[PDB]
Amino acid sequence: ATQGVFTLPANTRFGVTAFANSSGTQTVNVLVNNETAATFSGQSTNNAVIGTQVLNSGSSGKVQVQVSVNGRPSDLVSAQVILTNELNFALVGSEDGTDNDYNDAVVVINWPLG
Amino acid sequence: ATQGVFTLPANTRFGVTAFANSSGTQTVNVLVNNETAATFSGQSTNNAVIGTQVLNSGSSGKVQVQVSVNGRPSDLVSAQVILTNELNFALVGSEDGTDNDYNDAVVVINWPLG
Amino acid sequence: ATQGVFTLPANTRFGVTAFANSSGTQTVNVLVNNETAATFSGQSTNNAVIGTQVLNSGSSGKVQVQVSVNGRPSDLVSAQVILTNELNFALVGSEDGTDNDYNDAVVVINWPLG
Amino acid sequence: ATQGVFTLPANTRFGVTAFANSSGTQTVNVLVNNETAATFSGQSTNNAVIGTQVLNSGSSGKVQVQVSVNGRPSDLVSAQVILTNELNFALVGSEDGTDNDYNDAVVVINWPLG
Amino acid sequence: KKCKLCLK
Ligand SMILES: *C(=O)C[C@@H]1O[C@@H](C)[C@@H](O)[C@@H](O)[C@@H]1O
Ligand SMILES: [Ca+2]
Ligand SMILES: [Ca+2]
Ligand SMILES: [Ca+2]
Ligand SMILES: [Ca+2]
Ligand SMILES: [Ca+2]
Ligand SMILES: [Ca+2]
Ligand SMILES: [Ca+2]
Ligand SMILES: [Ca+2]
Repeated sequence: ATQGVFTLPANTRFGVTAFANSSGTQTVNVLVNNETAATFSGQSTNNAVIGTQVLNSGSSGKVQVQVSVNGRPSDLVSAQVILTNELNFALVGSEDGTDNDYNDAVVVINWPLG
Repeated sequence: ATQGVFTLPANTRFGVTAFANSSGTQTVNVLVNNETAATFSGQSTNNAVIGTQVLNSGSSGKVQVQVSVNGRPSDLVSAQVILTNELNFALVGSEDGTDNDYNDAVVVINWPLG
Repeated sequence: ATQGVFTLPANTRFGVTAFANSSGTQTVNVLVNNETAATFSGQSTNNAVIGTQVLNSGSSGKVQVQVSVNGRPSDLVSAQVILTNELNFALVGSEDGTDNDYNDAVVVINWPLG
Repeated sequence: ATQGVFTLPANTRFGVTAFANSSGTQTVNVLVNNETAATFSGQSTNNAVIGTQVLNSGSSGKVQVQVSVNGRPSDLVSAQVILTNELNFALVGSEDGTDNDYNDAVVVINWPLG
Repeated sequence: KKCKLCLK
């Protein structure tokens, strides 16, 4: 099934933050309304923040995360969770190899902000 | 019910990251085996990453998140999510006032690392 | 000249606080004895406190502030000022662009504490 | 000499941030145009931010800081520092007792913002 | 509360 694609409320600010747990350099693309809105890159085996940014969900509210390692697309796992019917998390894990830990690039989208 | 308390696998490295979305200055304390192991603080209404750190769950694996604003404890919401039976997220939201957006301090714990 | 490096009295607790005034996401690293001791990330054009922390100057007393935006080191300006021969401020300004306002990330270190 | 009084450029946004280092609760008053514009209060012996605020210097540009503990005004020390002829710091320390560490309430004013 | 001008 499709992973890393989330429908947010339209015209809503959201934060997006990426961590890296791999010896491969992670490339994280965040698309809004099918256009790349942010790109993070970095390498860490110690969960370092390779990028964080505030974006707007736009007229469609469609947010997509894509992870690649030197041109190789990472397999993604994702889910959305809502706490007390107000606080939202859009969570993405990614796997760039065969060890099946899916932490090579971790992406956390959260909203609302402010 | 108790919130912000998570049992991790013992002696496992985990990441903890705090985001702020409030006019009040947030103070986030992370306890491992009931002992304060990390403290983050900051003031932002734009989801600033006021702290991120790698900790060890120790022999007990007990991790607790506490949030306070100028001495007053915030109300907490929490849950744990596991993707593809391997990737763990421990999520915490907090409310310091009356609007009930529960984003005033947002804490994300993730494991395993590396 | 070298900027952003301060020799503090050895084994002394100090506060460090970072403000953001830029459309770019600011990453502030505080190194003690050449090892990263605190990291703050965030984006704000309204002087948000993207992080505050209490650290120890260690046996070397060497404290360094680094600022980078999108992986590019900002240009730093710094100085130390002492009030009534007791109260110490270490101040850091940084520029990530072409406007030369040098407030894109502002770091204030103060000691003694308690 | 008068302390804690600074003449800013008129109608200019500035940040004001207060830290506490005393067993007595600190009360920080920020006056603009000889009128109270912000009031912070908190207690900490660990440099906690008891308040941070963005204000406007008004038509006169006159900003004044007052500090009191249990109704007793603290003795103030202050100075202004300007880096690369652009970045401004107005620094205030205060002493509420006898040890003369002058960190009991520390107030940092910085401008320009944005 | 507001008079005072208590702010965060
Ligand atoms: C205090 O003002 C309450 C507070 O700050 C607002 C800016 C908003 O973030 C709100 O959720 C928070 O509780
Ligand atoms: Ca992997
Ligand atoms: Ca990995
Ligand atoms: Ca709230
Ligand atoms: Ca909020
Ligand atoms: Ca600038
Ligand atoms: Ca700026
Ligand atoms: Ca004192
Ligand atoms: Ca003191």
